[PDB]
Amino acid sequence: GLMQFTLPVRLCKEIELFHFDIGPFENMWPGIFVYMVHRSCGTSCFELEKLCRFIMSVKKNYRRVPYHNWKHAVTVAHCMYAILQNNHTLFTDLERKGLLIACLCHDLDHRGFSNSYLQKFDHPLAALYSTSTMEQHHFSQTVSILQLEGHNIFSTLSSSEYEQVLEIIRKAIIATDLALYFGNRKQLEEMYQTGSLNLNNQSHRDRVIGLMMTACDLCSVTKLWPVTKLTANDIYAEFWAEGDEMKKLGIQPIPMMDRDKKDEVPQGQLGFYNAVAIPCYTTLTQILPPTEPLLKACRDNLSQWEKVIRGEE
Ligand SMILES: CC(=O)Nc1nc2cc(NC(=O)c3c(C(=O)N4CCC4)cnn3C)ccc2s1
Ligand SMILES: [Mg+2]
Ligand SMILES: [Zn+2]
Repeated sequence: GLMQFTLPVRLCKEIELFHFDIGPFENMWPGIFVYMVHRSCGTSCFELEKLCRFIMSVKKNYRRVPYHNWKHAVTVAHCMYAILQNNHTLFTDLERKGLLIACLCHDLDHRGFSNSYLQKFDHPLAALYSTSTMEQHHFSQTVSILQLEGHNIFSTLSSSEYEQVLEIIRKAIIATDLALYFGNRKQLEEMYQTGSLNLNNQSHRDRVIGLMMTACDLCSVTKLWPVTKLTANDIYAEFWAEGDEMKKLGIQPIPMMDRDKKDEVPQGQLGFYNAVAIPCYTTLTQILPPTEPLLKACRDNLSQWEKVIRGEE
């Protein structure tokens, strides 16, 4: 009832900014998340005891991989918190509840390998889920944890509201499959430029939440340069391990995944900013103008990768 989470002053101010970094203190991350839920959603949204038990079971089901870990989950949830806080009136009660949970859960039980690697390995999950393999797995783990004893944070919702929130979470988690992003963003780009984008149209809201999910998921490219650059090392630590596992299956990995091609990382980042990141934050900014700081920070980081190529660092 009367129990608020409060943070130290620097975190209390910086957490509202898009480029906030959650810090190296793992034990403070549950508190930062509950803080965000309380301000994004209400202190009434969830029973504290149930939400705490849920967060700790979610944490326990993230693995100790270099990038797709608990720290990525909380980071992606913080970006969603900053989008929601800058767009107060655009989103429903169920959406505010569902989307922070979706973000915390979106990579549950990730092993550090792409959908492609599971399909080439012939992983059991690639028979159970023929597309968006890992994302259907993450949603499955989310429903699992929701059904543990004392972990139902949506218990106060009706049957039909519960079903709507699990459908928000399902679509939001599926949308983090970057293979689906290209087409989603093209459709949003055409819809916004013919002026047919309508936020009372459920299929349209769905697409706009999908693009938010991509934006939050990629938000390492919207941080201050030293955070962006050190995160990129964790991302490539995973990619290069996948490359090694590809070579164990007798397959030349794509260069993105080949550690022998470490030299090509700056040019690889240019391709990624130009083909994915910049277009993502561009279309997001057209639909939700107060998200422009993510586009600005992404452009600042592309310019830093351009300097790495020109040997100015
Ligand atoms: C020599 C050469 O081609 N290097 C290349 N590097 C890349 C890097 C990316 N992608 C990324 O760098 C990335 C992702 C990303 O794709 N994710 C999938 C799971 C997180 C999320 N954030 N960031 C920065 C894509 C294509 C290429 S080709
Ligand atoms: Mg993922
Ligand atoms: Zn992710």
